[PDB]
Amino acid sequence: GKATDRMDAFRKAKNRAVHHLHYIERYEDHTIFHDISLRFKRTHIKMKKQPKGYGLRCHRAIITICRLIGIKDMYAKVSGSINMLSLTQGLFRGLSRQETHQQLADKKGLHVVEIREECGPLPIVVASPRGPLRKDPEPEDEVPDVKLDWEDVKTAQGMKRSVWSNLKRAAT
Amino acid sequence: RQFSYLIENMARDCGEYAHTRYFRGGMLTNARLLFGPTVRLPDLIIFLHTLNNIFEPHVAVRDAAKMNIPTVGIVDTNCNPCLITYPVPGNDDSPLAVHLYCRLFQTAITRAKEKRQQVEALYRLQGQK
Amino acid sequence: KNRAARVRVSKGDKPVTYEEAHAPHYIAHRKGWLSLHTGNLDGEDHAAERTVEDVFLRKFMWGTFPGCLADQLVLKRRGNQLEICAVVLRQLSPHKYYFLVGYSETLLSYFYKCPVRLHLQTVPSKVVYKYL
Amino acid sequence: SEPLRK
Amino acid sequence: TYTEDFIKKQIEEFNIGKRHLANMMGEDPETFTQEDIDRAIAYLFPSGLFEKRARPVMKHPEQIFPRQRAIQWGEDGRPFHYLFYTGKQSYYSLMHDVYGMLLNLEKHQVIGSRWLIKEELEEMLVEKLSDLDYMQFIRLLEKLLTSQCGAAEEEFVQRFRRSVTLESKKQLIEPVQYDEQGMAFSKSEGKRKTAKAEAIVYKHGSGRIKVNGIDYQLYFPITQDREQLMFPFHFVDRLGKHDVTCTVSGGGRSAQAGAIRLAMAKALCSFVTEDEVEWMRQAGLLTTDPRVRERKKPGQEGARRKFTWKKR
Amino acid sequence: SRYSPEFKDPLIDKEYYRKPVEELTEEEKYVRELKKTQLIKAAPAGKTSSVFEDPVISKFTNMMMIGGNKVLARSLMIQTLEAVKRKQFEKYHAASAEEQATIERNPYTIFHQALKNCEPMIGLVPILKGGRFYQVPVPLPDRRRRFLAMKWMITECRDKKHQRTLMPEKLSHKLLEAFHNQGPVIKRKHDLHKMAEANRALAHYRWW
RNA sequence: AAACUCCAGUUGACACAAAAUAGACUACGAAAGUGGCUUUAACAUAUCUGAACACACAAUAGCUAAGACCCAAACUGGGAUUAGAUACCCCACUAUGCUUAGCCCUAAACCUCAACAGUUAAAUCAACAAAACUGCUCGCCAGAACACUACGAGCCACAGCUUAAAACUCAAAGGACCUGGCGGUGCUUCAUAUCCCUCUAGAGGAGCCUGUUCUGUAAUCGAUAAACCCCGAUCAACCUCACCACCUCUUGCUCAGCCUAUAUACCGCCAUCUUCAGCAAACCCUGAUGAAGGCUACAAAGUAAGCGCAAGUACCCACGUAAAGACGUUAGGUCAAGGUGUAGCCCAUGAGGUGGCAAGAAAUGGGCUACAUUUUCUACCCCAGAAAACUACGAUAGCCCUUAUGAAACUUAAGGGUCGAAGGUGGAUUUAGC
RNA sequence: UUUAAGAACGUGUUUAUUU
Ligand SMILES: [K+]
Ligand SMILES: [K+]
Ligand SMILES: [K+]
Ligand SMILES: [K+]
Ligand SMILES: [Mg+2]
Ligand SMILES: [Mg+2]
Ligand SMILES: [Mg+2]
Ligand SMILES: [Mg+2]
Ligand SMILES: [Mg+2]
Ligand SMILES: [Mg+2]
Ligand SMILES: [Mg+2]
Ligand SMILES: [Mg+2]
Ligand SMILES: [Mg+2]
Ligand SMILES: [Mg+2]
Ligand SMILES: [Mg+2]
Ligand SMILES: [Mg+2]
Ligand SMILES: [Mg+2]
Ligand SMILES: [Mg+2]
Ligand SMILES: [Mg+2]
Ligand SMILES: [Mg+2]
Ligand SMILES: [Mg+2]
Ligand SMILES: [Mg+2]
Ligand SMILES: [Mg+2]
Ligand SMILES: [Mg+2]
Ligand SMILES: [Mg+2]
Ligand SMILES: [Mg+2]
Ligand SMILES: [Mg+2]
Ligand SMILES: [Mg+2]
Ligand SMILES: [Mg+2]
Ligand SMILES: [Mg+2]
Ligand SMILES: [Mg+2]
Ligand SMILES: [Mg+2]
Ligand SMILES: [Mg+2]
Ligand SMILES: [Mg+2]
Ligand SMILES: [Mg+2]
Ligand SMILES: [Mg+2]
Ligand SMILES: [Mg+2]
Ligand SMILES: [Mg+2]
Repeated sequence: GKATDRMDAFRKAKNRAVHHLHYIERYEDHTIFHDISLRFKRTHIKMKKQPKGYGLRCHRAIITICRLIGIKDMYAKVSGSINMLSLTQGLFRGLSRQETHQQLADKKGLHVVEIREECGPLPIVVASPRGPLRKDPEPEDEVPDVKLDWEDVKTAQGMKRSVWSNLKRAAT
Repeated sequence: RQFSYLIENMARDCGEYAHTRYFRGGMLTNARLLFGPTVRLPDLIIFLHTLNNIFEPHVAVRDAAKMNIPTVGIVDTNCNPCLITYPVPGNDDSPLAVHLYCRLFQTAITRAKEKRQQVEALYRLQGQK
Repeated sequence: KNRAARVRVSKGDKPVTYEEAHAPHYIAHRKGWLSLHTGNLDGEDHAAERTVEDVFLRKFMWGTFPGCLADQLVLKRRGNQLEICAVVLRQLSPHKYYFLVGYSETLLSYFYKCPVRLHLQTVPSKVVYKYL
Repeated sequence: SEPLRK
Repeated sequence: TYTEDFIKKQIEEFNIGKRHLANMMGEDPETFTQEDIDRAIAYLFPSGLFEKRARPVMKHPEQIFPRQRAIQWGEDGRPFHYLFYTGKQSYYSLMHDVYGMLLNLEKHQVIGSRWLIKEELEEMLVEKLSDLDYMQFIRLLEKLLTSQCGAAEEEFVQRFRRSVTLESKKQLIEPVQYDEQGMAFSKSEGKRKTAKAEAIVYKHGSGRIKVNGIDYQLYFPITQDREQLMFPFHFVDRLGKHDVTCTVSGGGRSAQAGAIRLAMAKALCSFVTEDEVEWMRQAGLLTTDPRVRERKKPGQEGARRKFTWKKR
Repeated sequence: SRYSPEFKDPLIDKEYYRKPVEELTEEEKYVRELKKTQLIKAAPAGKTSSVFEDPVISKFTNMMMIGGNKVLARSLMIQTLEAVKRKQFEKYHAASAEEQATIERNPYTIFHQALKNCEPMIGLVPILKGGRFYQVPVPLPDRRRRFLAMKWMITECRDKKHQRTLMPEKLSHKLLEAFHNQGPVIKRKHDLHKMAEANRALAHYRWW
C-alpha cells in the first residue's frame, strides 16, 4: 500500500490483500509436507519440516506469516539478500508449490508409508492412490544423484561451529 | 470489426449480452465503481476472437481469470489458450466459420432456456397435484 | 495569491456554508449583504455609527448564544426598528432560548435607544453547501 | 556567492 | 442522488404551492401559467443579484433536478440491455442501429439545419461522451445522407438536427413622415463616443444643413468635419437635393460630425433604393462605431501603458 | 479591438458597386452575395468617397502629425501643395515658349513623382554571424521602400540645419529637388545603393 | 593576420612514400594483426585440459647504427584569439612515421564475456547489457584508499618493465536503475508589443520636484535582484511620533502596560512564477507485488469526485477591458494595522511634559519643465496680428513682498516683483505600447 | 564543418377557573 499519510497506506494494503489470498497445504495442520529450498531473485529460503513441539525457529517475519497461515512448527534459514518483499514473495511461492502426500501417491501410484522412531518399525499409511495401484516397485538406486548442501552435511558431521545457533529463546 | 454487427445481433436474439467495442480498463476488476456496488458480473464469457487489433491477447482473458469467471474461446494458430478454460481450436478469421460458431452458441443457449421452462412447468404442475 | 474571505481547498472533508464558500467578488452576483441600512447611500449620513453597532451586535450574539449560531447574522433596519435574524441550532433547550431572547432584546433596546426584535430559525445541523 | 574581498 | 419516489413528492409540493401562490396574488389557480409564477416570485422575493441562477426560483422539479438514468438491472440482477457491459449502452445501441441501416441500402440496391452539438447529444442519450465519440457518430449520419435514404431514414436523421435562426443584415428603413406644410422627411439618431445626434432629412431640398440652428460651414470650421457630412450624400449621388436639420449634443469636435454622419445616413435610407442602402452598409455608413475610450487601471499610467520597469 | 473577427473592413470605392451585373464574373458575383451576410466596420473619418481623396497624401500627413494634432499637420500639407503650385506658376510665366511645355504645375503629380525618385530598390539588414554584424543587401518589399521615402523626406525637413524656416517652405523645396532627381534625400538613396554594392559578396549570408 | 610572390594555372617528363571503387563481402591468422599486382615457400596436433619455475611471439610510441624523404607531424618559432593561452584556429619546420640490422615488451592488447563437451526443458530471470543453464579443467578475485606505489629480485631494459606490500585514515566506496532538474542538447512547430529584424514616443545629458544609498547629526523603524526605490504614506511645521536631550509619575486610561526580541513560531492581508494549466481524494491495473508508471479513436488499462482554467457575471454586446486565477515555489514581505505563541522589562525596555534633529561633499532611481519655428505672446477656441538669439526660447529655482490656513510659517501653499542660470535633443546602455 | 563565453564560502530540508 502506498499513500502520503501512513493511515491511508495501511487501509489500501489491508483491504487489497484479501483479494490476493493463497491457500497453503499443511501436514496435520501444524507444519509443511516436505523440506523446501528455493531462490526468489537473490534471496535463498531453505525451510525444513519438523515434528510437533519444535516451534517456529525462523526469520521474525516468517514467524509472523506462519502464525497467519497456521504453521506451528518449522525451521527456516534465509541467505543472500534479506529483503522483506522478496522474502515474502518467495515464501508464499514455495509454500504453494509443495506436493502433498496424496498427490505424490496418485502421481506414482504407490503407497506413502510413514516411518517414525517413536513408533518403532510400524509402517503408517498416510496416503494411498485412488486409481490402480502399481504392481512393480521403484528401481532401487545404489547411489542417488541429488545435489546436497554443504551447510547440512557440515552439521551432520559435527563441523559447523557457531556460538549463535541453538540458543535459548522465548516461545514462538 | 468485421463481425461486430453479427455478434451484437446474436446476443440480442438469445437474450444475452455482448461487448464488441473498445474494452475500457476496469469493466471487470473495477466494475462496482463503473456501474454500481450492487452490479452482477457475468458468469460465463465467450471469446469469438481472443486477440485485439494489434495481434495480442484481449485484456479480458486475464481480467476474467482474476475475477474467477470461466471463459470459452475460439483460439487460432496464433493465440494463447493457457488461461482460457474451454478452448476451441478453429479458424477465427473467415466469415463462413464465425457464422457457424454464433449459430451453435445461439442454439445451445436457446435450447437450455426453453428446456428449463419445461422442467419447471412439469415440477409446478406435478407439485400442485 | 489572494486570501480575503476565501476558504482554502482541502482533501474534501471540510464542510462549508453558502456564504462561506463564495469570495468577495460574488457579494452582489451570488450573495447579498448581511446588513441592510441607508447609511452607505448617496446623500445619506451616519454610516460610521451604523457600522460600530453592527460590529458589536455580531459579537454580543456570538458570546450570548455560545455554540448555537449556525450561520452569520442578518441585521435589518426599518426606520427606528432593528431586526436581528439568526439561524441557531437545536441542542439548547427552548426554555433557555426564550430567556436569552428577552434578555438581549431588552438590553439592546436600552443600549442603542431603539426597539429591538430578535428572530430565530432553528436547524437540526449546520447546513452544508459543499465539501472542500 | 564568493566571499567579499577586503 | 434523487430517487423516483423523491421526485414524485416534489411534484406534489409544487402543485400545492402553485395554488397557494395564486391565492396570494388573487389569480385563478386553473389559468396560472409558469410565466405568472416567475412574476410573482420576483415581487414577493425581490433579488437584484446579477446572476439570474442565484435568484429565488419556483419551477417544476423536472426542470430543476438533472435528468438521471433509470435503474438498469432488476431484482435477479440481469441487466435490461444487451450492450450494458459496454458502459455506453445508449451510445452504442444508436451506432448499432445506424450501421444496420447502412447495410440494408447496399442490399436492395441545410441552411437552417445544424448537426446536434455534443452537450445536446448527452441529454438525449443520458450518457457522458468524449469528443472523438461525437465525431464518429456524426460521420455515420453524414454518410447516411449521401446514400439514397428512404423516408423512414430521413425522420431518424432529423432527430439529431437543430434549426438555426439566420439573422438578416438588412438596414431597417425609417417611416417617412409629413409636417404641417406637407413636406416629407425622415428622422434618425446617431452616436459617436459621447456625442449624440438627432437628424431630420427632408425628401426635397437645396442642400442646406443646419446644426443646432447654425449653418454647417460655420458650426464645423475644420474641413475634415465637413468632409464627413458630405460622405453620405456623395456616395449615393445626392448632393444638393435634400435639406437637413439636426441637433448634436455632447462629445467633441470630430465626434459630433461622425455622430451626425450616421444619423443623416440612417434617415437618408428612406429616400433611396434597397440596393443603395446595401452599398451604404458595405461602406461603413450605417454601422455604429464601438471604439470608445478605455479605462485606466491601477498600477498603470494609462489604459495600456505601464510604469517604467527597472530590472535592478 | 472592440470589433469581432466577423467584422470586415469596408470598401469605400464608389465605382465598384456601380459595376453592372453583366460584367460581374462568377467569382466576383459570389463575393458580392457573400458581403450581404457579413458584418461591416464603421468607416473611419480619415477616408471618404471624394474625388480629391489621395491615400498617399493622407498617409504622409499622418507621418507628420504630432500628439494627435491632425488640423495642424493637414494645414502644413496644403500649404506645401500651394507653395509648390505657386513656385511653378512663377517659373512658368518667366519661361520661354518651348520651355513651358516641360514644366509641371500640378503639385500632386510632383509629390508622387518626387517620392518615387526617392524609393530605394534594395536595403540592408544587420545579420549576426560570428559575433559580428554585417550589412547584407536584401530585396525590400513594395511597402518598405514607400515608407522609407516618406520618412527620409520628413526627417530631412525636421533637421536642425534649417534655422527659422517654416515647414511648408522647407518641404516644398525638397519636393522640387527630388522631382528633378537632386537634393540630399536622393543622395541618401544613392548612398544606400553604394553600400549594398560594396557588400554584394555578403548576399550569401541571407537564408530567406 | 602572418607566410609565399625562382609563386599560380595548362601541358609533358617523373618515387626506397601511401595502397579509391570492389567491401551492402565477413574471409585468414594463436593473438598482435591482415583489404594494390605477380611468383616462390607456406598456414602444428586422429581425445581434451595444461607452464606467473620455461620457450617463441606481441599495435603504436620509444632507444642504437646506417640510409631514404612526396606528404603528414610531437617539439620549437611566428600570426591571431584571450584578463592571461605555455591550448583550441593559421603558417613554417624538426624528431618520428618508411628501409636494413638489433633492442625495448607496453595498451580501453576490451567482443572487459576462458578452453573442451553438451542442453533449450524446469525455478527462464535482481537491474542494465549481448537469454538462462549443465559437466570437466586450469587461471584469477575476497571493503575503499594508501598502490599501474616503497623495499627486494630479475631483465641488452638505467626518467624503464615485470612481480608486489605495510603503517597511519575512513564508514563508506562501488555497480545498475526511478523521478525531477539542468544542458554554450538534437529535430519540428511557434512567440505577436514579442525573441530578432521592423514601427512611435521616451529614459540616460541640463535645471527643478521626489525617493534611496553613502556621509553627517545627541537624534526612529520597515521595503531594499526580477518580485525595493512619490514603496508602508489617498502624505511628517506642533500633533502625527514609535527618535534624541532634559525633567517628572509608580497598582499607573484598562481586573495594568511594552512600536521590547523572534515574519526562521503564526493568524490575518499580499507579492511572484500566473502574459501558466495543472493539483488530486477514492478505486483498478502494469512492473516476477522495487523506487515508480498508466497513451495510440480502424484505440493497446485506465475510471475519476472535488479545486482551478473554462463557462457565467460587471462595464457600452457576441468583442475588448476588468475581475478571477487552484496545489505549490522563493523559511519571499509585514510582530510598527490589529491579534498572538515563545522569551524578556515591571522605580522602567512602561506613562507624561518641554524643547529639538529630519542636513548635504558625493552618487543614483523615478518624474516635471525645457532646449524652440508642427515654436513664443495676445485675441479667438482653428481663415488673425505680432515675436523670433546676449531685453529671443528657457526655473514650479534663488531673493524680496503680499495673501490663505493655523495658537504658532525664513519654513507649507498661492500670487506679485526681481532675477534671465544651465540648456542648442543628450555616451555605453535602456523602458513602454496593437 | 561557422568567434569568445571565467567564477558562486561552511552547516542545516522528514515518524507513532373565582371561591
Ligand atoms: K572494447
Ligand atoms: K533624455
Ligand atoms: K537627467
Ligand atoms: K529622470
Ligand atoms: Mg486467426
Ligand atoms: Mg493580484
Ligand atoms: Mg498616455
Ligand atoms: Mg594443451
Ligand atoms: Mg600463458
Ligand atoms: Mg613490439
Ligand atoms: Mg622505429
Ligand atoms: Mg609538410
Ligand atoms: Mg605561440
Ligand atoms: Mg623528417
Ligand atoms: Mg609516428
Ligand atoms: Mg585490439
Ligand atoms: Mg582482461
Ligand atoms: Mg586456458
Ligand atoms: Mg582492497
Ligand atoms: Mg603501466
Ligand atoms: Mg614500478
Ligand atoms: Mg626497485
Ligand atoms: Mg530610511
Ligand atoms: Mg532594513
Ligand atoms: Mg526584513
Ligand atoms: Mg513633530
Ligand atoms: Mg513633541
Ligand atoms: Mg516605547
Ligand atoms: Mg516569510
Ligand atoms: Mg488583474
Ligand atoms: Mg474565469
Ligand atoms: Mg525571510
Ligand atoms: Mg514608483
Ligand atoms: Mg518664480
Ligand atoms: Mg495670520
Ligand atoms: Mg526673456
Ligand atoms: Mg577562484
Ligand atoms: Mg556552491
